[PDB]
Amino acid sequence: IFGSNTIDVKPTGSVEMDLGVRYTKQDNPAFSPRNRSSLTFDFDQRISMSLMGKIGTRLEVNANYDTQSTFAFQNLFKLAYTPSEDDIIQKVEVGNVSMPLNSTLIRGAQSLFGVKTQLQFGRTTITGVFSEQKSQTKSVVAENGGTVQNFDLYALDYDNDRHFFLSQYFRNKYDVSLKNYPFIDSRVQITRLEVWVTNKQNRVTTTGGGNNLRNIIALQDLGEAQVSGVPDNEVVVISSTAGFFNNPIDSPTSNTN
Amino acid sequence: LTTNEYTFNPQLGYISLQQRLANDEILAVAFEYTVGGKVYQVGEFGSDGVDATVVTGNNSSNQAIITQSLVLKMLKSNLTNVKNPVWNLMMKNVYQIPQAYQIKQDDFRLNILYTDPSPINYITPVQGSSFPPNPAPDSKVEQTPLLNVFNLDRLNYNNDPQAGGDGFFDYIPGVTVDVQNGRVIFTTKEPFGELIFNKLQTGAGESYNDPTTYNANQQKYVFRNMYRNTQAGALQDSDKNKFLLRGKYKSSGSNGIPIGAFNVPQGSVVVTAAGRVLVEGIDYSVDYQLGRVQILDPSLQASNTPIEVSLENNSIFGQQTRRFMGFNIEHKISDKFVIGGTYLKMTERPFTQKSTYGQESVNNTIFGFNGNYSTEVPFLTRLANKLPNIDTDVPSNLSIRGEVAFLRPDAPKASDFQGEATIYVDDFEGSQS
Amino acid sequence: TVRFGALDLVRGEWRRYTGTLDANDQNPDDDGVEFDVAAVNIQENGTKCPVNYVMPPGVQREQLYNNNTVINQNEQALAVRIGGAGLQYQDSRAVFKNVSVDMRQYKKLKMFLHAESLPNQPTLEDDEMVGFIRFGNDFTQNFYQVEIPLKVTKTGGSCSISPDLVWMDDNSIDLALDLLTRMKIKAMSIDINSSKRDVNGIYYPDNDPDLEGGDGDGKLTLGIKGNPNFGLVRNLMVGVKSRADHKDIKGEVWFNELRLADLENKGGMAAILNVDTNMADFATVSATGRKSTIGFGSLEQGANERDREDVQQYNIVTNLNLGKLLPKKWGINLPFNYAIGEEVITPEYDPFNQDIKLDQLIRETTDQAEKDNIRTRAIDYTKRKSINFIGVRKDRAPEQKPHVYDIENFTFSQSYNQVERHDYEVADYEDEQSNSAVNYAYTFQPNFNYLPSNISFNTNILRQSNRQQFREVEVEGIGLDPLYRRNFAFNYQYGFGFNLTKSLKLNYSATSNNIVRNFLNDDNSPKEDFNIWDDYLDIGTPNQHAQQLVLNYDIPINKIPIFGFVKASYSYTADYMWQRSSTAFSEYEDPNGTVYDLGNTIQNSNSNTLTTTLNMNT
Amino acid sequence: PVFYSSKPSGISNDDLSLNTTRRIYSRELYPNTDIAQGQIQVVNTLDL
Amino acid sequence: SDFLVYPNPTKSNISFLFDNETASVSIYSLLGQKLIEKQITNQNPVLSVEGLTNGLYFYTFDAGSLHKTGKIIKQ
Amino acid sequence: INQFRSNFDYNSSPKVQDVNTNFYNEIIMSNVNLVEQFSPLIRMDFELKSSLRVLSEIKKDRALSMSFDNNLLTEVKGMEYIIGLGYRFKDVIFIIKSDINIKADFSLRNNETLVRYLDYDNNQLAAGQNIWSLKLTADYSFSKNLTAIFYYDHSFSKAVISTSFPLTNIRSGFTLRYNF
Amino acid sequence: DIERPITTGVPFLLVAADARAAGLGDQGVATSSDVFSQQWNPAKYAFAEDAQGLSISYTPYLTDLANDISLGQVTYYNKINDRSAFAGSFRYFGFGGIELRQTGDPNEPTREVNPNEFALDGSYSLKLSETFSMAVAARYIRSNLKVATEEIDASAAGSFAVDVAGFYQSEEIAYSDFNGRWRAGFNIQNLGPKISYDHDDLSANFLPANLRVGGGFDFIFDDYNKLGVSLELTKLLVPTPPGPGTPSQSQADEANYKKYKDIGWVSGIFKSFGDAPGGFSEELKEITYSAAAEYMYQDAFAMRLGYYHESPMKGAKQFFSLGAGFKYSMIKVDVSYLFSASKVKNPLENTLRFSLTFNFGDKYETY
Ligand SMILES: CCCCCCCCCCC(CCCCCCCCCC)(CO[C@H]1O[C@@H](CO)[C@H](O[C@@H]2O[C@@H](CO)[C@H](O)[C@@H](O)[C@@H]2O)[C@@H](O)[C@@H]1O)CO[C@H]1O[C@@H](CO)[C@H](O[C@@H]2O[C@@H](CO)[C@H](O)[C@@H](O)[C@@H]2O)[C@@H](O)[C@H]1O
Repeated sequence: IFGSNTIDVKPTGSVEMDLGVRYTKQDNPAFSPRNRSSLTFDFDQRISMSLMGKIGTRLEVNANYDTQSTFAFQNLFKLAYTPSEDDIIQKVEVGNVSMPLNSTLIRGAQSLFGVKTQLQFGRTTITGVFSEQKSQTKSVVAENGGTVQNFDLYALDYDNDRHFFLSQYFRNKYDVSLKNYPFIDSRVQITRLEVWVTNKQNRVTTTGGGNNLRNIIALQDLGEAQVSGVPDNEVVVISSTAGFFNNPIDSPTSNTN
Repeated sequence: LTTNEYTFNPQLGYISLQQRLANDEILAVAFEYTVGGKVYQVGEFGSDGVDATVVTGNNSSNQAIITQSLVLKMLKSNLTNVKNPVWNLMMKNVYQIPQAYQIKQDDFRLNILYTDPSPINYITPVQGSSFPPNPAPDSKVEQTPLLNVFNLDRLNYNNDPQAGGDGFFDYIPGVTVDVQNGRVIFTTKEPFGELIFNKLQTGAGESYNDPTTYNANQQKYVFRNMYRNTQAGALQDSDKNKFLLRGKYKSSGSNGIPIGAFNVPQGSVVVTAAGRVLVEGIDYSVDYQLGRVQILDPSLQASNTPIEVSLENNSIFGQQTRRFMGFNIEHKISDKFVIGGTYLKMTERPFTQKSTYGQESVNNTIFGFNGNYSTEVPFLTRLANKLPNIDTDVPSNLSIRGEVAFLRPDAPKASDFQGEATIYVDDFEGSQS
Repeated sequence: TVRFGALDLVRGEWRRYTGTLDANDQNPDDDGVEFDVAAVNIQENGTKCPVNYVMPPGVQREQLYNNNTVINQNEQALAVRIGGAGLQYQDSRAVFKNVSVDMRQYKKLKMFLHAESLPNQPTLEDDEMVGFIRFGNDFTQNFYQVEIPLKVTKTGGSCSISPDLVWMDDNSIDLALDLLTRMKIKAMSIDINSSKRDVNGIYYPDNDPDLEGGDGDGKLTLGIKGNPNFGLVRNLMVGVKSRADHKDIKGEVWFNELRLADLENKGGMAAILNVDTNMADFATVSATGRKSTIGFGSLEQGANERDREDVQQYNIVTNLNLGKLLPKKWGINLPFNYAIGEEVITPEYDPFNQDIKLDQLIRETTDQAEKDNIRTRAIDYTKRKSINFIGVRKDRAPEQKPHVYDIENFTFSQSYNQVERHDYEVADYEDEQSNSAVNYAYTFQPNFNYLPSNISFNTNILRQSNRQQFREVEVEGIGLDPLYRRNFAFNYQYGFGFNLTKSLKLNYSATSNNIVRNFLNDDNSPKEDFNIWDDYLDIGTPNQHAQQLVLNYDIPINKIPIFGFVKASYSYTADYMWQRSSTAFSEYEDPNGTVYDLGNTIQNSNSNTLTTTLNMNT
Repeated sequence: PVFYSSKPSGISNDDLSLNTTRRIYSRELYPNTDIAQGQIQVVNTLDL
Repeated sequence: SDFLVYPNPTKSNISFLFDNETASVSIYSLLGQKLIEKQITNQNPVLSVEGLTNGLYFYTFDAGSLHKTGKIIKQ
Repeated sequence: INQFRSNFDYNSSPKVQDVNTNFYNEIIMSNVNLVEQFSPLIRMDFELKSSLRVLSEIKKDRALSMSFDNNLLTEVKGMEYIIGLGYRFKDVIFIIKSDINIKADFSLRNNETLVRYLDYDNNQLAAGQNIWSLKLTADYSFSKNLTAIFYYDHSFSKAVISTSFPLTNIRSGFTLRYNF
Repeated sequence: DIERPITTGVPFLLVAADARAAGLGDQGVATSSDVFSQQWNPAKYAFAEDAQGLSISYTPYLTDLANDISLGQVTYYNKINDRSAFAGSFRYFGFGGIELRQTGDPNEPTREVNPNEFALDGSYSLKLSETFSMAVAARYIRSNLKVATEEIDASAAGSFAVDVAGFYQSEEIAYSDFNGRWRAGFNIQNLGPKISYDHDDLSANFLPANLRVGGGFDFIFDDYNKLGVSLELTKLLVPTPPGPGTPSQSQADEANYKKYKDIGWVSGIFKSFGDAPGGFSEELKEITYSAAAEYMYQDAFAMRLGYYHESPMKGAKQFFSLGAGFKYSMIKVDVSYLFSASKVKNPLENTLRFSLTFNFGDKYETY
């Protein structure tokens, strides 16, 4: 059933076995007194071995077991039984078998784990396989270099809470200033800008551009003049605008407005 | 905020934060801009504001502390109110292209469609009425592509103005596009609101802010409530969210096609140029470790033909167990004639007896008969030798490869409810978190 | 003492629809209808007072393995409670959900419904509350509506009732989607203002005297509003309507196991024929012909990933070594590639209505003009044609002295790709691209030297011409106005490297890009019949021009026998760039009418560098 | 949990059986819920 | 700053410090797979596990070729 | 200085004082940083003739940051003592003879982040850290293939501010490594 | 599907830790004498050929998702005389390590929690007759699968168990065509007090008391080819909770559950047989079985097939197993793979169990 009785399956690699105690103690008063300390047993293994060889000049064994990565395409195991060419059975493969099909319509699977057998009746080659597939098919389309990604947003799926006009002046100027783009009909050039947000992190650090923390009184009607085609109540929240504005109607936004 | 936590448009006057403020976070700004020779300021800066603290006294017993606030302008409020002008400061015309990073022109197409129920590149009037007569050349709606309707196409490839546009999205990297973040900004602040309302307006008696006066054409196309209300509050108006921004963008980065996987199996990559399968040793090369496919065919590199690359990547986590079984006959009629009878069956084992929509299991079978016939034709070699300056002795070859495949699909018997293949639109278990 | 065994804020995936569902009241934020949506599950509500929650007959708890254990997952249903003042005669209350469901591969849509009276309230009677589903693009203009009158679960005694009396079969919705298709085809002929539509605008085949047999379902009531599509259900709503004339009904209705069943498992066929021949390393002809039927696909593809369209394509690629037709003594490398191909894709479902099969719609039209319009707007045709003369050059002789004027330094590359498509969107899409490139590259081999070490110069004439006309999906008589994009461009870059001294090194380069703009009229109106080969060898007005200069110097001060230790190294990179402003700037027209030239842009750059070692030894 | 696991001084078994001080197990509040072996089996009620 | 999950026993989101290349995080969380599958980018790494349940969850962060897995704690 | 700007208020107008009655400055900044770093302050590395190698290094760091938005001095201090001992016991008998490699790594990191107010005595301790650690490991080759390592890690982290809790971690035990 | 399965604590004791048994369909009670034969049947340690042996076994969990979760085992056996042997095993199921933190600095102190579960057992096996041996094992089980937070205690729950096993191996009996060998074995496992995860008197969980009875036969060809066919039946000795009820509505359920949970383990062993409205034919469903065939060539290559089946209404864990074993000089390497056949997802699917056993000392003959 085998060519000879010699079994020279050579193993290689390393194995580690760590056994010890892990003691932890956190002084959190909110915990129960039963959680004063945690003394557990820490056991770990790092089997990092391979195993290659031939058995009876008919079995080829090739295994790689390494418990330090994703096993789906690292932990390999291959048994190949190849009888004499005179026999009907030409190859029996167990483990990481392959099913390469030279057909465009029907594609085989390259990464399988199971049994693959091959029979040869004179001129007929019957290759059977039964296995579990460890891979997934994925298709990409590339035009002129790299891949092409399609996207389908809808009208409502805009980018919210991220983009803010700096004033009602800029908001009401936007459409008219972009009437003849790429020419922007606006001489405004914003030179300086500082933005303050709610501080929930409360993390003081010299490397994050300094440590600036100020009390802030953010007003809504600050720097607000009227607008030509927009009523005042759409520009300011103040109940009465009588005696509020002290600049012409279309004045640019400024503290003095 | 640091300068790397936001960007801003110095000309159009709006900030774009790096982090979304979807909660009670308050946004306040102080900015200084120039209009020619005039300088305007709207908040108090740290440089020119009051001192943070003023202390009056000698020791801690009599010292008086006065901590003072900077006066800034509110952009986002603590409590959300949509009937306030501070709500209008948020820009609702910016659309983030999903996972786009560095969108570049000639590798970016955008289009606006009206899905009702099919993607259509224009807008038809409500039956019984018609679009406003004699519109301006920039207010055409009838028989007009939607890029022209929403003012996203008025320039040619080189950004020079054109009469009806070129039918392509106007890619201006400072007005309509944000290159470093992959965002598309519309040229109007309310494109699907006041813009299309003005396009469809038939008289001065209709006001955008009074939806009771719309003329039955604005009652269908004007999506006012996505700008006057939150997105969740705009989900109530279901019949308006019909405009679809559909497009593509090409990501290359480096030299070669990134197949989206690493350490792919040898021989698992199939590349098809224009319905024909390329040869892995001739027309392209594969770097498996880096997952790159480089097209080596000179005529195919400069061809604009969409190349489809299919690969079986084993770097998957969470996929159901797939049972692959089947056989393959390889009858050899002669020394140059092969007939194959491949039969394959792929089943999947769902994690649960219930299959939700999208996580569907397959029980497919595919069987095919193929035939290969490769011969040498010395007639072609002699004909080539009959050519003026050709006297080569390399033999000519012919090869005919036919194949027929049948796919009988099914669903696994495990995911069957009362004997029929079942997919759960909603089992009502995923609600109420 | 109050002990909270559990205290949570519970949020649901189903939002209450705050808006009218009948066109008569128009103010649903009234009527005093306390409308609640919650969930009843077997883990918590298995002891409810009116009816203990039990799984529907045949439903089982999902079992999972977390850690060597079998955990029966929760089984849950959506409860809707209508109390307070109760529903009006025709008013309805519903909860909605945004989804993306393609239910064209499945024949049946099924659901379990349960109705019960509220405790301490007047008893709800049979066939008073109607459980309805409404799915489609929206809930007001385009939807399918499936209603079913509910049989109330009898209560009063024990709270534990058998599941077949809780989840009755008379209340289970089992709707064949082909009934929906028949209703859609029937309603295609119903006017939007027809009297067959109700006040809400929904068309119920049951209430149509001219229609025989109703909607084909004796237990369900079907309705359709605005040409919806169950090939992509974007909005799904479940709710309760009322049928009691002089009554306001209060009750609790459970919905459970909303599913699609009876998959269409008809297969598909495909065929491929590749004829590949090579002729004495001179010719190579590869003809591929593929033909696939509807429903074909790969093993890994599910119901909605398989091909819903008949594909029929071919592709013939030819390679010729024309340079071998000439004697090899003066070697010419002239490859000629000619690749033609085309594909035709006939969809399974009509592109309009998106969910009616093309054959069924064609049969049920009875209008030859409209049948032709449908059959023609369905087909997706594409034809590509590519010609290539890339890498045209004269091969160097085995014993040949390199020379600056030798023609062997030049290299030529021609490309021409044409694409003609037309599908449901584009009535006729044409895209022609021509790309001609001439490259030159010479490398010299062995007061100061003035002989450049290497000279490079490559030109390019890139022309793109897209014509894109969209179709009127109504009639194939007029169509839209064609849109023309043209990218006629002439690029050319050059450069040279001097080694004036053993220390100096001067690398210069200049790249320019001009745009050909002869295809426009006096105004900015593109011409229609302007060929891409019309005026080819045309250098347009400049559009961009970049220069770069690189100087490297070692400052030979070591020759001075006082400073033999200095290792000074100077570098100077200069860059310049002129960019043409768009015509919106160069021809700006102010509102007063004056035309202003706002000019182009120029950019400059220096990169001075001075690395000195200044070794203090010696 | 120190009251039920390792009973402190001055506490009797009668102090832990009052329906206001007693321990709640998930098998009482959720008798139909299955809990994995070795995980939390008790309901940590919030007492007021 | 190699790879951090700052609040591991969290009643809130996950802050997910990592490199520039974007993320494809997912959650399965005690038994089988219950993919969350958010699309964390370089400078907006905020998750959402506040509502699901309480338990020891499995995450598989994917920075392209940087597939780093681990366990988080919903308090 | 991470970012200095020219002040638009520093002009020819007669308005020369701000709200704080200070003269306008030509150049205005928000933060300045003085970063000092002894890396290392010292590194005594010596190998004895008995193979006892010692690597004792002290590092120090200051990160003064003056902010002119609030005129506060954020001071970040860091100190780090590190000791590394290496010994090779020769021919230790368990009948089996081989060398025992002893490797000890002691460490002590102190870190502080104060915020100082100039106008009065309000030195705030914004942050801190105080972590000492000790990793002992003794390797012994029982054979040409099988080796045994005895490891012992002990770390203690004190609380500088109350938001952090003291933490003691003690890993210990054996590790058998077999090679083929 | 599954209806009212038995609720027993520390279920990880029932998971096959070694690759040989996991390749033989999770049964080793009657197989040949093995180093891993502590979890299945210690009584055959007296029949071991080699003087002493060590074994390291690894069973990964959820390999696709996480590489930390696993079940490891370290076994050591040593036979002093030809009549006795001492064995000791340590099974450790671990989640790896969760490095919990609450700040963003990459150097702040992180707290490691490793919810684990380990059984350390030691057995003495004495060979009474020349073909029969007995064994007694004492096991300590500790569970620390909880993470300490506020208002929750993560104290480890411990318990003790006593295993009584017996193994009979007949001499080489010749037949008409081959000289086979008969084996039989029984093993009662995890007889001990209830393990209390809450550390409270009222809420306690039974230990997974187990009963394995198996028999096997070896066909011997040419004295260097072996084919061993083994068949094992297994049964749980823990009373099954009642179903609908044996009397409002919740009253009966609560009463029946309380009656079931107020049963001691000593009485529970006897109460296991029955306690159901069904008859003896329905009662016999509680027994799981497993049949395996192992082919040995040159005593250094082994190919094993196994099939393990439980009842449809409880457990529902049915699968096939492949296994391969190779001996180079003194190290035997075993690899096992599992093909599931049950409607429930087995966490050992797509998982290659590994085992590595060293054998050293004098060679003892086998009768
Ligand atoms: C409770 C646990 C006990 C654990 C016992 C460990 C014993 C380690 C000794 C290494 C060892 C066993 C192989 C172990 C492999 C497991 C590795 C683990 C990896 C984990 C992932 C290698 O032995 C093999 O390896 C070869 C190395 O190439 C040896 O070659 C040579 O090997 C060396 C000449 O001996 C040369 O120095 C080396 O130069 C050569 O090359 C060969 O001798 C032999 O093939 C030899 O064992 C020997 O040590 C003694 C001790 O006194 C043991 O006595 C026992 O002690 C108590 C029990 O300890 C018991 O109470 C007691 O009754 C009993 O008398 C015996 O066993 C004995 O035979």
